[PDB]
Amino acid sequence: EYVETIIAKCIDHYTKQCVENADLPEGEKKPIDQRLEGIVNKMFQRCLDDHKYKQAIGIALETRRLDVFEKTILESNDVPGMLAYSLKLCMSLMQNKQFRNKVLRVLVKIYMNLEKPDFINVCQCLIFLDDPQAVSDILEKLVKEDNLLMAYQICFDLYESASQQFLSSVIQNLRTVGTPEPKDQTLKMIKILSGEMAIELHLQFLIRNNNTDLMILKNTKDAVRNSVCHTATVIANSFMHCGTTSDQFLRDNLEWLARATNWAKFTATASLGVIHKGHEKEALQLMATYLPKDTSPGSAYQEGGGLYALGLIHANHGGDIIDYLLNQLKNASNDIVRHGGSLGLGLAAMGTARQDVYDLLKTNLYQDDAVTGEAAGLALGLVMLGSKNAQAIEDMVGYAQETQHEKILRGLAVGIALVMYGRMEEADALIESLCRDKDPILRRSGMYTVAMAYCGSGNNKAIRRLLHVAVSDVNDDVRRAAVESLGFILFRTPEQCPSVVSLLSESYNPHVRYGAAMALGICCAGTGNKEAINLLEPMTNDPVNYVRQGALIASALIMIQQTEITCPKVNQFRQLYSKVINDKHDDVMAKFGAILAQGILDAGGHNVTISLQSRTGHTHMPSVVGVLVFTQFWFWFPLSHFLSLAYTPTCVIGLNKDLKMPKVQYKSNCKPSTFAYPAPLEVPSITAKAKKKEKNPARVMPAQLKVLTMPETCRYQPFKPLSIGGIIILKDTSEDIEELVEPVAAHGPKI
Amino acid sequence: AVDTAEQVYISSLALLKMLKHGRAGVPMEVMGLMLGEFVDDYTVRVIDVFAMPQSGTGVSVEAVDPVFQAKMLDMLKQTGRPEMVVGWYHSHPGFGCWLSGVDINTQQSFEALSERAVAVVVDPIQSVKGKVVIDAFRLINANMMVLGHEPRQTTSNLGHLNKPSIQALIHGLNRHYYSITINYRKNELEQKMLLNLHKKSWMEGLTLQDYSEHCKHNESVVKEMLELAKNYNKAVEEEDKMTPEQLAIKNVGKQDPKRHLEEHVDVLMTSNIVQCLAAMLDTVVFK
Amino acid sequence: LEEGKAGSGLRQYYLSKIEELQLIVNDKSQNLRRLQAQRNELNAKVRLL
Amino acid sequence: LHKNDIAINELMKRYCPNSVLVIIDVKPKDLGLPTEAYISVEEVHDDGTPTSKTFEHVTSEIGAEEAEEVGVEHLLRDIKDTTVGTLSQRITNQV
Amino acid sequence: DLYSRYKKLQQELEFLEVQEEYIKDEQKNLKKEFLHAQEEVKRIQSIPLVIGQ
Ligand SMILES: [Zn+2]
Repeated sequence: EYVETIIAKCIDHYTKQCVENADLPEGEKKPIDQRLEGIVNKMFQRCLDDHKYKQAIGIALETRRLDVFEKTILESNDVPGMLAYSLKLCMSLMQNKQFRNKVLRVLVKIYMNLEKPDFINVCQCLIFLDDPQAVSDILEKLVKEDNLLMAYQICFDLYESASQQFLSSVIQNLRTVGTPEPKDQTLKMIKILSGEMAIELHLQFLIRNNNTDLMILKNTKDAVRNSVCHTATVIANSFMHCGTTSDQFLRDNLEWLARATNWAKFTATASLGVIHKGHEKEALQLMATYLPKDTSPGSAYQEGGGLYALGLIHANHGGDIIDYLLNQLKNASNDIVRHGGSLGLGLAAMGTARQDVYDLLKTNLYQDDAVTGEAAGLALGLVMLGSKNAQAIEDMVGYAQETQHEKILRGLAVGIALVMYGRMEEADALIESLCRDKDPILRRSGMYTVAMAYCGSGNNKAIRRLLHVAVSDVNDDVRRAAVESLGFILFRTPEQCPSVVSLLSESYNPHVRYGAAMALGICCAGTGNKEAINLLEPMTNDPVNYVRQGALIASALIMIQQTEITCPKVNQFRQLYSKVINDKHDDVMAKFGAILAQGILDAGGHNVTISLQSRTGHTHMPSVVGVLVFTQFWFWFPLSHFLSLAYTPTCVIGLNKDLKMPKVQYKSNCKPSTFAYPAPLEVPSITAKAKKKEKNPARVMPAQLKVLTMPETCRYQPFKPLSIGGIIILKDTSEDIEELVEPVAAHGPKI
Repeated sequence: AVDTAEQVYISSLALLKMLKHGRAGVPMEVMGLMLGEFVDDYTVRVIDVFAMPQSGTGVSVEAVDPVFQAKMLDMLKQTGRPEMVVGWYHSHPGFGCWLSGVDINTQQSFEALSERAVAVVVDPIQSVKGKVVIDAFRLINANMMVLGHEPRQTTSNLGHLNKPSIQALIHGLNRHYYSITINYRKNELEQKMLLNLHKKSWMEGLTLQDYSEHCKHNESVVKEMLELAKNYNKAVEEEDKMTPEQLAIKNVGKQDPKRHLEEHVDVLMTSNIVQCLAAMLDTVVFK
Repeated sequence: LEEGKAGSGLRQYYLSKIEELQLIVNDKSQNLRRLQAQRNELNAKVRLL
Repeated sequence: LHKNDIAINELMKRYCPNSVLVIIDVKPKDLGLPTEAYISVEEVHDDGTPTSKTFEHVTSEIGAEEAEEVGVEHLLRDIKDTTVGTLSQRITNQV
Repeated sequence: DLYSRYKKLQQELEFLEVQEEYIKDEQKNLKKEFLHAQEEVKRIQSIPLVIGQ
């Protein structure tokens, strides 16, 4: 009793002093006696005799010591399980980034000395540390190892996500290495940073997996109005026809789109830009073929929607036409080249951090206009991702209070909001100082700015002033715009959200109910938690249309990618389907948000979905940007067109060679009828193998990744055991004739 | 053929001028003129608002004197008021805030110069003092009956415009007659000057005068309120003696709408003045 | 050895006591949020008035 | 209070009746009551100084009759009424 | 899993402990709004009125 109490309090006070001295590496270091290290390391080593495979990395991490855990992995079995469990424990302790980067950068030296390197550790580390010194070795060892099949995966996912500016620098870091196997390294380095193969395969299976029904579109044509929902019909048609380039639905008649000279044609052309994407010739040629007679359209919304739609098409592409967008943007036009050209130019130049778009953007916002200043604010926020210019923040906050318009304050608000990324240790005095501003718009700009800055639930202090201003402040602007930061920081755990926002579900004013409805929509998106679904019923019945619209959107963000046999969704399916037939007795905007919510489930024909994070746990920047701008439709409805940037198709990839497509057919341990498609009305116990062939991989639930079983009699088999869904390659084990190569498609709706 | 989403900016100047003009808003028809500056298409700001002399004819185009209007506007141009007129306002007491044929005729005649022609009608006669929510009026084109009525974007603010939801005027006369949203604006000078001015309007001169008045009236006048407060307390306890019988018999359902708790809590709140001011007397006696 | 069953045993029991303190904070949040829903329902009721 | 105020107020003393003078602050930083009514009357001094314009302080109050209370209360939506009880009393007893 | 429940549970300790000052803010502010709206609906009752049956 006495010994276990003195070693218990000795360990508690030991790690207490280790925490009190862990944040101060140098200066005023407290002296530590050697006998304490002896009596702690004695019983500590006694526990480290076999490590019991549970407390080695735990107590090794609690002591915050430098060489305490390097000797633990020496005599230990299942090294990948010890490093995977190690990083799993490190990612769940709410790290402050002060020691996580050191522990990772010191633990990435052990797998290179083994017989073979692993990818889960280098990926799960490179998604967080983002250090250039940790990639210079692995980019040059690819030539020394002379292994082509293993580099395609790491190139696919590192060049896929987890970095934008680190990719913008690593593309020239790898471009410098090599010639200014020489014949193979050239095509390798060229084909790894291409990135168009993903667009080709996604356009391929997504071009041959489409399924449309006449009941939905016929219902939209039956419930269409010429005043409000005209944009909802074309944005729902753009959602359901995204990626498939199906313009034949809009080729039926021209009297349904250009019947009114207003913003409806701009939302229709931008919606067309959401329909087709990833075209270098058919995009500009398709936009120019509409009226190649006089080059003078009476309605400039076609040109503005052509520039904005072009920016939607060339988003994050390496073949940008920005050079032509400067010569085309230089022309003087009325609020269409400035607005649409500024949005398209900023979206196409996102992450470039070029000073040219900064200069022309400043001289474009110097006209004191609110529309081109709002679009210039969005474009500046997009292009300044990671730039963090010195005079830009002070110039924008200095330009904020010296004007009366509000669209300029929201445009510069999102402009200074999206620029803040990775400034956890920097934006403390900025957000804390700008939080007490007299302007409610800038007060919302502090919360939206700190939203993306504290991603990962790494700061539990900002919620004090987030909820403190959500409840204490009397203005409903920061009250309904406050909880979006709460969801953006607490998006990790879907279960903990309804426990703290359930009080905000039925609040005092409908504004906190609407913003809280957006919070439930963004926090539980892509998941299957019923803690909000069981609370959606009280949200959809209220005399206020705000909580009804936000309730239909929040329910539309959860009903996607879900089967009926798992949960009884008949309630929200029936009450949500009764809104378009009950729209005669409802408000004008209630049917707008109703059919707009119905366009979310039918988006892409159940093939494409949305995701807030990647497979390795890292979050996607264009997904968060796309969902926040998607929620910014309250002030400006045409801003919802950025939802296509968050569409992440869930499927598998078994492409072995860049020009050879194999066929992989696995089997699932579940019932095939339970995973089928919910075919609507016409209105004129184990499967043998999966339906994924020629790789057209269909949709897949993240929960289905644990029931997949590869066939033992399959001719081909990858080198890495396929355990979780992602992007991998196939290893040719037979190395013989008859590789079963399939041809390519021909001309049509796509290129 | 183009339309945008306009919003009328309303500061405290026009609001207070409509409050004093509403106090002087006799049943006789009155006239007014609003001023401001046009910065862009879809925004309008009002700064200068004055009143007009009443006449036996009332609201009419003949009552508007062009030499008096141009004279006063010139006297505002020679001073630090470089703003042009943006509209005209009036009051409709009794018969509702709707517009008659004469009002829409003089509005049609007065909208030839300004395309916006902001029209505001204040009616504080029958409006309760709890809310002072006001609504702005607009004129629709007669040739737009074939196309949509109001092709205005940003349909979010219509929920805020649905607060005046009277079931006779809005859709009782919605044909050829719509409205527009209203927002406010306040800088730091109005916030601190008006906030401190209102707090001072509810405070004392030196802020130490009327404290000892209540601190010393606790022994003279408040004693009567304490004895009467105990008289009401006993007046409730005489029934609270009968409560444990019913509460000891039925225990199912509540029939008396009286709570008998929050009233006693309020009595305790009125009784805590002695405790809160005891330390005040301790400070006055101490130093 | 006799540490994971004794040292981590008493440390795990102390963690259960910490779960009891988090049960006091838990049900204090529960009844405080239910009373909060009562006051919000009454203030929302006079808001409906 | 400058010396020229006797000449500025003297015009409205000749043409107009006895004018009241109010001194305020250009910056709303003064915690005290910004309005001070200073009557323009001549008082006899005991020391023998010649009779001159004297500004005697007259008490003032800031109140609204019918509508300005409703307008100010609607524009603020942050200030509180009398609300006798704990907070409205202890705030005064603290500040 | 066995030893990770402590450090993993600490996140729930902070997430549940952070709600204290929050529910303090709600219970201290919603009653101020309760007396605000209470006096707003109370001041509607005015002395001048008509007597019916
Ligand atoms: Zn009349």
